[PDB]
Amino acid sequence: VPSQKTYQGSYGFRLGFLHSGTAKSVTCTYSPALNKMFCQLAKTCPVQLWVDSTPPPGTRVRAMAIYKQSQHMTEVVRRCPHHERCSDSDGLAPPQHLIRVEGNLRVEYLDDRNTFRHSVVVPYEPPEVGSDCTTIHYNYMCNSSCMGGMNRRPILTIITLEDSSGNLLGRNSFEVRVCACPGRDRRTEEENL
Amino acid sequence: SVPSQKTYQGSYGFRLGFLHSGTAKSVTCTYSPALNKMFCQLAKTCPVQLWVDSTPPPGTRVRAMAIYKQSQHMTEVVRRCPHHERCSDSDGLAPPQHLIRVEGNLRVEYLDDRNTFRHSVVVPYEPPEVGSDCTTIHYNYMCNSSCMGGMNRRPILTIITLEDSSGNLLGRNSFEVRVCACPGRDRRTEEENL
Ligand SMILES: O=C(O)/C=C1\SC(=O)NC1=O
Ligand SMILES: [Zn+2]
Ligand SMILES: [Zn+2]
Repeated sequence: VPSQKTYQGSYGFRLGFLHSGTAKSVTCTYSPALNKMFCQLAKTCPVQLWVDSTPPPGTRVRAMAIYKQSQHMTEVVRRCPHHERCSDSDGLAPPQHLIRVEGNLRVEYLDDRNTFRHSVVVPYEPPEVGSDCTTIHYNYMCNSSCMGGMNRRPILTIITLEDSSGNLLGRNSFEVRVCACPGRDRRTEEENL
Repeated sequence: SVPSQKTYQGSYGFRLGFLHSGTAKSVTCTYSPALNKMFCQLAKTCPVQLWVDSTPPPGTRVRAMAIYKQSQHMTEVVRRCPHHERCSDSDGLAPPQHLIRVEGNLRVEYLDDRNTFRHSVVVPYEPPEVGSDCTTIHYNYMCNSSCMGGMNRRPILTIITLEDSSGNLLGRNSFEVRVCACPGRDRRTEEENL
């Protein structure tokens, strides 16, 4: 099982999210209380990288999904047979991969040769001049409710900062529900608190 | 074997809807929300609504299949009685043995499962028509619930499955059906017992 241990490391690495609220219109919304992203199938999911100091040249940013529950943790998170077969290809992402990056031609996809785990990795870019974080646009290409895939099992996304050799510089994670109405679903889930 | 009747809204938030038709003597098809049961007349239009949270892709298909509701009858294939099988009511498309037809759709496809021998009818999924928030399929039930040598008063379920162009299951819903002479009266009577 991949480690989900939070690690700010030398560069003070943590994640940020847009403060989007729970209006019906929202495409993507993050719950601080639940540490949970609510997002729509194949829609922009902004994830912010915050550092106290610039990581070195060739630093990379990897995203990987795991099942949150102990009893499912060893099962590779992948798209359902249906979504794997859909003609929704961007010409870059493998059809089995849940997590894509949109708007980055330097994106790289891995099928791990030992663990069979899927991940997507981009070069780390510092913030645009006058900005305090780096934004990556993730797309989740299966719904949480898909039979043959996640089938309502909650997942975590693990974001790792690595050097050009793959050495760990930093790690953070958040729960993800891919759903039709993130706004309503977030508000409903926070009601139970 | 027995086809699954387990409700599955799945990726597209798939639910069934029915017209709020009431129980006047003139109604040909009326649904009881309390019983989740359709009452309809032999060979008459039965609107079944498909509700989705998101539009399934092109090539999506919608399948209807009848199974007996009671455990002791579940393994028996639901088919028309000898009399109705021999009625000259053919539309050129539906096999004469099939209980469930679709009317007004030249893209309708009928299956005799080579392994289970189960009957099903499938149509292309189309997005909701103008003035509607759902997709309506017009089903016809071609044998009465009371028919001796067929269902013979045994209650049936219709299972509606949403599948992609490759036959992957996207969603499943079901409802009980009674095919009868006076659906309105029979709905009132069966709701009285609540
Ligand atoms: O046409 C026939 O000879 C038999 C049929 S047609 C129909 O709907 N009901 C009947 O008893
Ligand atoms: Zn899926
Ligand atoms: Zn009959």
